[PDB]
Amino acid sequence: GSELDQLRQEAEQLKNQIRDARKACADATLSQITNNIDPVGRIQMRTRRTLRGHLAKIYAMHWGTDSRLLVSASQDGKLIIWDSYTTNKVHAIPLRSSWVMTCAYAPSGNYVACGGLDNICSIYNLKTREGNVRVSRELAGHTGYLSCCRFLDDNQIVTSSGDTTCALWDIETGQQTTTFTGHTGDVMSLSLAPDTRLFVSGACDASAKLWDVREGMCRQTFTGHESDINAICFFPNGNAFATGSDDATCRLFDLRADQELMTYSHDNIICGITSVSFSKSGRLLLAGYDDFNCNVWDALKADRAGVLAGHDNRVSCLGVTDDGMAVATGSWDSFLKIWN
Amino acid sequence: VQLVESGGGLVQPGGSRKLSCSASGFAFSSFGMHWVRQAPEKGLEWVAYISSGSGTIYYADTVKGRFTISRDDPKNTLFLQMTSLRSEDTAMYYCVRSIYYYGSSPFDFWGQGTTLTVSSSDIVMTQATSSVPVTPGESVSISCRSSKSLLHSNGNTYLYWFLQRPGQSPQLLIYRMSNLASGVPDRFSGSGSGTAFTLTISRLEAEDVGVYYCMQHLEYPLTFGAGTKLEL
Amino acid sequence: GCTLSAEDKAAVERSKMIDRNLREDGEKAAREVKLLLLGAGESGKNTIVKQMKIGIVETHFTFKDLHFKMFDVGAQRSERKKWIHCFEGVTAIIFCVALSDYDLVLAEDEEMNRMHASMKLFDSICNNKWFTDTSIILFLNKKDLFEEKIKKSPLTICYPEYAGSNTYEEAAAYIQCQFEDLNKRKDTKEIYTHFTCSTDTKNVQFVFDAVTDVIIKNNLKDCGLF
Amino acid sequence: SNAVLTFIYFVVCIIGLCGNTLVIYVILRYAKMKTITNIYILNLAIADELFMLGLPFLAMQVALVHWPFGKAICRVVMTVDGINQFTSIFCLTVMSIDRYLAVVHPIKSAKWRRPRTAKMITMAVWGVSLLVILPIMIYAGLRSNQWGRSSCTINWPGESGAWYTGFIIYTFILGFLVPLTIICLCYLFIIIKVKSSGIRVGSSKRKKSEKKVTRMVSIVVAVFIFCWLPFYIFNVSSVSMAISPTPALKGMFDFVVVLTYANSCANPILYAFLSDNFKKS
Amino acid sequence: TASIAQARKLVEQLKMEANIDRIKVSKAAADLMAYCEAHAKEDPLLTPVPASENPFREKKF
Ligand SMILES: N#Cc1cccc(-c2ccc3ncc(-c4cc(F)cc(F)c4)c(N4CCC(N)CC4)c3c2)c1O
Repeated sequence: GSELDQLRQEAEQLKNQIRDARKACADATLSQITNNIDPVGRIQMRTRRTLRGHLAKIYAMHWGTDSRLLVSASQDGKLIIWDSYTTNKVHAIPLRSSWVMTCAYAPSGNYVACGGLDNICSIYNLKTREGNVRVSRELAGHTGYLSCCRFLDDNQIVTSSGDTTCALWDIETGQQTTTFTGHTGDVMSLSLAPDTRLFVSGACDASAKLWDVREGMCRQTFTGHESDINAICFFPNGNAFATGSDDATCRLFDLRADQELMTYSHDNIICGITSVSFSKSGRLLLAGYDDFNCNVWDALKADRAGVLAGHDNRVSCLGVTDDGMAVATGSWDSFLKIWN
Repeated sequence: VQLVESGGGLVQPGGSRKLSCSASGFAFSSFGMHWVRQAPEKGLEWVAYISSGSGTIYYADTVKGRFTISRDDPKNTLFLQMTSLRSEDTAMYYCVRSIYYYGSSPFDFWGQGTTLTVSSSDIVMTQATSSVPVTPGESVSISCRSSKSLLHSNGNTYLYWFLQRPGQSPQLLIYRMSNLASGVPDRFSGSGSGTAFTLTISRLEAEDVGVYYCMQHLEYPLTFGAGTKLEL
Repeated sequence: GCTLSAEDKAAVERSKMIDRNLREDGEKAAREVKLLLLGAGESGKNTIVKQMKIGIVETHFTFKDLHFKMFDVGAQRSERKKWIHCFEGVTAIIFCVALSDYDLVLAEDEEMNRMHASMKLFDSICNNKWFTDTSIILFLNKKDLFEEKIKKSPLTICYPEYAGSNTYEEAAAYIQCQFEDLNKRKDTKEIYTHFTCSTDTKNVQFVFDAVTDVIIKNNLKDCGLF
Repeated sequence: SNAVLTFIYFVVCIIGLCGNTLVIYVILRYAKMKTITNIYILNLAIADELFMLGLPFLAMQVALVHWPFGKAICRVVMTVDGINQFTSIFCLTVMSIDRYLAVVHPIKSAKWRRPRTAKMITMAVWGVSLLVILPIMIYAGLRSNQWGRSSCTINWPGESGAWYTGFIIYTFILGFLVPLTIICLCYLFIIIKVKSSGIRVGSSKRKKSEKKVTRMVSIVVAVFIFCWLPFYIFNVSSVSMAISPTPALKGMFDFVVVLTYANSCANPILYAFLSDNFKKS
Repeated sequence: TASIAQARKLVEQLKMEANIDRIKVSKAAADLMAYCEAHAKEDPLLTPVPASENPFREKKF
């Protein structure tokens, strides 16, 4: 009661201290400084490859390190590995549980991870003397549905769940070595830093927390949205990230300075964002919507540099290769397209 | 993984048998199979190949229209049937295992093999050296040459290096002349450019003595190479 | 086309075989009947191993040469809005209820009632942007408890604006009308109502009839005669 | 009158061409084999489109009766007209059988037919159409007339007095009589299945659903009968009792021909537009 | 008297997040623009490339 009230007052005082310490540094805005630069031309990209073979909705995809192989997960209980240069199929892995929501591809190329709605993350081994693909081990311990997973190394993986918690795992043993707590709502996505020493995560409470892999202690918290956060990704520099929410708005955040940078909104679009991705040079920002179309934004001028319309259903996943050559789009019409 | 052949013995010119091969320890019905001739005190020679799912069967012109190769998937057995046998059919028959997709390594497992004695354009098969007196503790360079460039516009050169040791079956060393096979020591390395090829062994020890072969996979009439026998 | 090497031809053959296997596996999955099962809790959802049998929980069974897959999603304890679209193509959502325990006003919250919550859940499920054109089959309860509970306690008057009392037929018909008059479509979605009895066979024939009727209606709407 | 008949020919050709082209374009561009129903609809539309090309050649027979095209052109146009006619009729019958199998026997028969048998059925339909139309009809050739102008008409072989009667009764059996029984039986059994499914489980809207299906069945059967009935009765009546050729006879014969060709342009307006394609188009 | 531990943990967390270093927004924006400018040469999406070095070019078949 009284102790609770005084603790709440102390927390509000700390919040005021944060609020008026953040506001001292906000001197200028990005747009008025960037207005000197010359705007990028109207980017128009064409469809080069059309990948077919799925029989249900496509929920996730991931690019390989060599930027020629990619894995896609779909609700018909299948996991297909593609050759993007010749449209051939390399592998097709049946799943024990049909419902999946995310997939990952190992940076070395030996393992593929999947999972969702069954609270179990499974690991598959691609290179066996047996000549098949077999599950290496199944990770258990989460309570809510799995929403994202990323291979930190060949023996480590970090996952986010619907139980409001993110956990790091040891693949060799199968036990959680670090647990991250603090999100009030459901965690929906995460992205790893290029140095694999930090990562972020977007939760349903319209906040994104910057974690620390080693010591397992949260460092910074970012706000500014008004609804659920569905997508997140790092800038190639490693000092900024962009978030996508369901309020038809994309925002850019800075790590070194705790301030808002940009807003990507248009009165013509009032639909939610499903996926967010960057480019090799960090110039143009790509975001998929549920209005059946994708959109290409200039990261420096917040203007639509082009459109990308080839799907008749909702776009669910996006991806850009490591060399920046191409870009892939997956949708609910069970078709994958490669644009250039 | 294991591969045991059956149906050997001694035959006559007016004779016919059905070779057998049993595969255990791996998914048999998702692999291509080969047969390789190997005459006594002579080199290797490709014979036949059946695809996965029996979708494709190729033969050699030397034995075209004379041998039949079949597949038995649920019972995991393979057969080769012979109608007429000449004097030149004595050899050391082997069964080879290969799988083809992006980044795979065919001809990885050569099987134990079996023996059978019979009573009495194409790429060229050429190598320069025939024997090399060598002493452990130094480097060895082996060369192999062809009549046509093995390089495609996509960028793949199909040259396969592998070794045979006395008293046992050959095993793969290098595939596509750039990559080491699984479980092969890093001492070996391969390189080339166009038609010129070479194979270097950084450190030599008592277990690296035998006969070396070069093969091209550019066209389906697979031609082997001469042997470069190394004597301790 | 003809410019491929010997390796790429075998790669193409492998890809073609993978395609044919995918297609033949996906053909069989289209003739399965998927059922999504919902309930208020102890309203009889656990009564499956006896009635129809000799994370997300899934049970498989067959009847009169027909494959069934029932998904129990009541143990997820997560936000429904984030994963309810995963069942967009299901057939015949089943909403098991137990409203024979109405006069026993309990909520585990000290303020609400089982009946009111149950109708809130029924209205919430039935009127999503999804689940349109998806029929609902209702299982009410074992009627003996209602029989023995309405006779001793005329507590049914706790429901505002009710005329009759202590008549099982009238009260049951009133409750059924109350649920069946809650859907906002009433023109493109059908609701089937049934009363469960101890008999084991009587609880499966109804489901079989309902699903075959739904399939026939779907075929009529698909072949253009509708 | 004759000019009015030619104008009617041209307008029905334009309408059929535009409608069939629109349906084919929509199906190919958007659907891409969504369901076997669209496969059958595309099959029907392809056949109906080829009708509209033949009629402008028939106009030269209608007006300026002299035929300067020769023998090859007339034989080709008769062959293509007959093949398209029979394939359209057979496609209608196959669609009716498919609907009956889909509705009345869903648990057992629908499993086998669905995956890929449709393409085989299409090949078989085209083959039987060729086998039935070519060996008997290709006997046609240009025949001199009392008017003096070469006209396109089936050449009469020997003992034609009985041969023509045999040909007309045979084509009446295969073209009209057989499809009617199949369509009526299939649609009546569909009605019975719908009523039985409604009665078996308590349904409030069972009365509403039954009303529309019967109306659609009536519309389809009525339009088919009204389009295809006058021609065969005209033939049998003209064969039964001899009647002199008169300008009224020629005009009414033209009217019968255009009425029979009407079924074509009627087909895609009815089958495709009144289906679940309404939201799609 | 059960949420006091959670409240104290939250207060300790919010008392630590304020002891961090900050910079000016203009400097960060300038550095970001500098990175974008200095890496803009070799971005295939920004600058269209001829068909010689494109592996995704659509073929006749
Ligand atoms: N199957 C069948 C079939 C069955 C029974 C009788 C016949 C039959 C027999 C003799 C015909 N003589 C001339 C014409 C004609 C040609 C024209 F260029 C213009 C024109 F106004 C009329 C005919 N036509 C073309 C085929 C059909 N459209 C019907 C009308 C004839 C049809 C059949 O063809």
